[PDB]
Amino acid sequence: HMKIDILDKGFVELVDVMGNDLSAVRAARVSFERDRHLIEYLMKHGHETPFEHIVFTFHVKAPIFVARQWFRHRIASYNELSSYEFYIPSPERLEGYKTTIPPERVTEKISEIVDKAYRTYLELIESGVPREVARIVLPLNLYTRFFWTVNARSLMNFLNLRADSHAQWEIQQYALAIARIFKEKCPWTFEAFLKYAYKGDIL
Amino acid sequence: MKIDILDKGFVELVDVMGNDLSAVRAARVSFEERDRHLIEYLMKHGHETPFEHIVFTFHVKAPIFVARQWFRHRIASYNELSGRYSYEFYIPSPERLEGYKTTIPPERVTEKISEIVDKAYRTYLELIESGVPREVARIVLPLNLYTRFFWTVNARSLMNFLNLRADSHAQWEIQQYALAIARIFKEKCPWTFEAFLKYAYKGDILKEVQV
Amino acid sequence: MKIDILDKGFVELVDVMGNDLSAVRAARVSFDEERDRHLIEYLMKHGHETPFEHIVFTFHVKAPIFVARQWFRHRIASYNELSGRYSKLSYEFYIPSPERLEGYKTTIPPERVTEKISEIVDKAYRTYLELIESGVPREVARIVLPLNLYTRFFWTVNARSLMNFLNLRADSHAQWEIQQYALAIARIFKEKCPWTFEAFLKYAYKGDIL
Amino acid sequence: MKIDILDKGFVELVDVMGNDLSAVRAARVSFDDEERDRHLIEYLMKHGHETPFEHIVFTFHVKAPIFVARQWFRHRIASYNELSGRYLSYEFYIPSPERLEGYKTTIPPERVTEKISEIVDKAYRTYLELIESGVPREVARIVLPLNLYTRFFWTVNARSLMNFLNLRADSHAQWEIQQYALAIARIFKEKCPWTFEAFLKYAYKGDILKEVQV
Ligand SMILES: Cc1cc2nc3c(=O)[nH]c(=O)nc-3n(C[C@H](O)[C@H](O)[C@H](O)COP(=O)(O)OP(=O)(O)OC[C@H]3O[C@@H](n4cnc5c(N)ncnc54)[C@H](O)[C@@H]3O)c2cc1C
Ligand SMILES: Cc1cc2nc3c(=O)[nH]c(=O)nc-3n(C[C@H](O)[C@H](O)[C@H](O)COP(=O)(O)OP(=O)(O)OC[C@H]3O[C@@H](n4cnc5c(N)ncnc54)[C@H](O)[C@@H]3O)c2cc1C
Ligand SMILES: Cc1cc2nc3c(=O)[nH]c(=O)nc-3n(C[C@H](O)[C@H](O)[C@H](O)COP(=O)(O)OP(=O)(O)OC[C@H]3O[C@@H](n4cnc5c(N)ncnc54)[C@H](O)[C@@H]3O)c2cc1C
Ligand SMILES: Cc1cc2nc3c(=O)[nH]c(=O)nc-3n(C[C@H](O)[C@H](O)[C@H](O)COP(=O)(O)OP(=O)(O)OC[C@H]3O[C@@H](n4cnc5c(N)ncnc54)[C@H](O)[C@@H]3O)c2cc1C
Repeated sequence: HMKIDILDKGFVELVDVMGNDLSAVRAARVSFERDRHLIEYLMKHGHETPFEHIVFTFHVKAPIFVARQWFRHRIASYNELSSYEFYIPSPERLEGYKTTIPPERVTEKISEIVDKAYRTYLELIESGVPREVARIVLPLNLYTRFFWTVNARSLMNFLNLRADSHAQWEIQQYALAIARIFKEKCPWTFEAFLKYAYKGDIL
Repeated sequence: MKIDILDKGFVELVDVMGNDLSAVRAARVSFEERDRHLIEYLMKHGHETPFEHIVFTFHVKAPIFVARQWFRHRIASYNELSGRYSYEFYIPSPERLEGYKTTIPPERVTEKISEIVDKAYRTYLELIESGVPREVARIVLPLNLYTRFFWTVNARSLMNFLNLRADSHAQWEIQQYALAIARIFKEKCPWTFEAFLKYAYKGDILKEVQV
Repeated sequence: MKIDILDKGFVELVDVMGNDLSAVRAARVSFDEERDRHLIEYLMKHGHETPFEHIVFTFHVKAPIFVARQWFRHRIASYNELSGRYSKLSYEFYIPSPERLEGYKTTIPPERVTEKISEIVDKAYRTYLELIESGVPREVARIVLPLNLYTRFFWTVNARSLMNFLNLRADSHAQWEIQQYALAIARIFKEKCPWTFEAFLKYAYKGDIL
Repeated sequence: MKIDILDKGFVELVDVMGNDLSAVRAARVSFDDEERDRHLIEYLMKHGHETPFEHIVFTFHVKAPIFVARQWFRHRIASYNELSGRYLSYEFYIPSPERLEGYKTTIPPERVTEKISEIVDKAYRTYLELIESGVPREVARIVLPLNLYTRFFWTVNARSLMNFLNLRADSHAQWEIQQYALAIARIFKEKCPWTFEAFLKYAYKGDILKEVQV
């Protein structure tokens, strides 16, 4: 039932979990500590199929540009909603970058066009324009929500790619919440993953 | 839940994530008779994705010729006993040969299958007793040798499996496994199952064979 | 073989592996024209579609992001979208034509709806350049751009998955924009695999517009 | 392009879509410089950006013993079409003495060969008998040994193919499938030389392909 807030209005919420570290042990042996030893053994040599028997269901609220990257992970199940909020980058988001415009003003200019686009959308809607058409004016930082069911193996591949300094900061934050939850429900698998398979650097 | 299939096989439910409501939750993307109304609506309109949020893990013991057919379903996860490092055989019953006129009595056919299986197995043990590695010695064992595997699959894929295996076109032996699979599916997801039969099931036996 | 879609989009055939006979060869597992078409119709009629997985296409698509998001929901395929790390990035947007709004009674004339969409696109785009020039990283600045921004991708999919794509997108219930791309996809598919395409429409196509 | 494997098997190239440049065009998303293209292939492989290689596809026709096919069919990201056993041509894999020539046995390597050959013969005969008798082939075939040869068409993209080689072109895999993987590698090397060399240099996890040639 975990829920972690991300960005200004987003979140990653655990909906359900099937199995735990032992589910992988049971699959590896096809049965029902030497177990903690098996998990590391499987992880080191790359015998990842057993980890497919651990599944998670997440409910995610994220901006569309983050969701688009996320949806690139094909080995998972998705259900997106089909209620108007936008991700406004905080000023600290620009730290490290020397901008002509003070960080606060960048955050302002972003709020402004967002507000203008949204008002235009509302206007078109109020005039009878089909929502599917009017919505194309909305910006990429609009929040959407979706359910994500993914097994532990696919999830680790997701973390290898998004829990990395080379990934956009925003997606990293989401990947951090995903890892946090994965760690809570599968300590052994996660630790093992971190010790032998994790390719990123932020975890 | 363990259901015996054939002479020594079985389908045993290991774990399950969610139920009919999981698909309802997924469909609405949030947290009585209207939920069941939703399941039906999704099924009759081809909105299958919500059902991917229901997942099962089965433990199956079946003859290799049946497993081979089963493993053809790629949208699932499998873990089977290693033929290399990890001995019962399926002997059809005389009744299995009912309907086909044979030159010899059904029990004769049954006896003969039992005969070769016995010879193959005896030869196998002989090879092993001789120092022959199992990965090599096992190649003489027949296709009716029983094997075991864990199968994790979501409800949408499980329904595709039923469309194909719980049908008269599939070999009788796997139909039997498909019936047990359907039996378990129905008990864990009654609304989805009824909706499935009513609007999307393409097979024939599940609409004739109770549960 | 290229087809223009919307105002600045397109679907272009990049490569294709096999033809109708590739599904025949796979079905028979090996290696008379009417005997071959009969097998193809036979496979399609009984839902034996795996043989059609041995026909593959690679398309180059230029579409608005909102169309792309729906398209990318088809997981049994391969995609590579433009990033800017290997190729230059261009900025164009889908501006609906007044006709797109027919059948709908609007308080604002169609031409005025088109005008308003162009307006936001212009302002969103300029705010974007404003941010870039100010030293704001593109990854951050681009978040103000609208969903009608055109993007490009390569799409490799086999004929079976392709037919699933047409069943869902070449249909009146799918958004009009994606329908236009689906029609174009169907067309190239027909040109390269007429027997398979014919059979698809006769026994398996679930949609309506084709 | 056909290569014999084991005593009666083979791997045959049926078709192929694209080449090394298919990955380059996909990574650049452009459908319009050997030095630079080769550099990009290596860059992609070195940094794990593997999706571009999914736009290179192969179709093979394979003949292998069922015990080998069962291992092969475990690779799910691919397309398979196998001969229907439920609905001619029965051959079996008989290990040569050199196969066991490395393990201490209590009988001559040649005896194992004869032993295996015997049962295969006995099982095959019983099967033919049952068939003649009127027993459906889907039922009579269950007495056939796992070394029976089957055939299938295999369509797989370059990315998935490399995962297959990682796992099967390795000393940890059974010797028999190792032989097939070597043949697969040979064909792969011939059609996509750059991707293959890049594969071996930055991503290949097995042993044999860096030891054996082509
Ligand atoms: C009566 C009967 C006779 C049969 N005869 C033969 C035979 O002669 N030869 C033979 O080889 N097999 C035969 N089969 C096996 C048949 O090919 C299987 O149904 C198939 O291998 C597994 O089914 P699937 O594709 O529906 O399932 P899955 O592999 O689980 O896939 C589920 C869904 O995902 C899809 N999908 C998955 N991967 C891909 C992909 N790579 N490309 C496109 N779509 C994909 C499709 O939409 C599919 O319906 C037979 C089966 C039956 C029941
Ligand atoms: C009018 C309309 C409304 C829509 N509304 C919504 C909405 O509210 N929410 C939403 O999320 N989407 C919505 N969609 C998108 C729709 O769900 C897409 O068609 C779908 O996400 C992509 O199709 P697919 O699963 O058939 O294809 P693919 O992902 O390419 O899969 C092909 C086949 O393989 C299968 N398959 C693949 N992966 C799996 C898996 N992991 N488990 C089980 N089976 C699998 C199935 O048999 C499938 O048909 C809508 C589309 C339309 C036209
Ligand atoms: C810094 C960075 C830059 C990026 N740049 C680009 C870019 O320029 N263009 C772009 O398009 N994307 C880009 N991406 C997104 C990247 O391509 C995604 O990681 C990918 O689309 C989804 O990952 P996946 O294939 O590993 O995962 P999934 O799709 O979930 O697949 C999991 C595993 O299954 C596999 N697999 C699944 N389907 C197939 C298939 N059909 N064929 C073969 N193997 C398969 C592989 O073994 C894979 O690792 C970038 C990402 C990052 C972090
Ligand atoms: C030496 C050796 C020993 C073996 N021992 C055993 C054993 O004891 N027991 C046994 O059962 N098998 C065993 N196998 C078979 C092994 O499980 C296979 O490698 C596997 O079934 C097929 O590999 P794959 O997952 O890498 O490939 P594919 O199925 O082709 O998948 C390709 C890539 O896509 C992925 N992927 C595809 N589908 C999913 C999914 N549903 N969820 C998550 N990720 C997915 C991963 O990123 C994957 O690497 C062994 C193999 C070898 C070589």
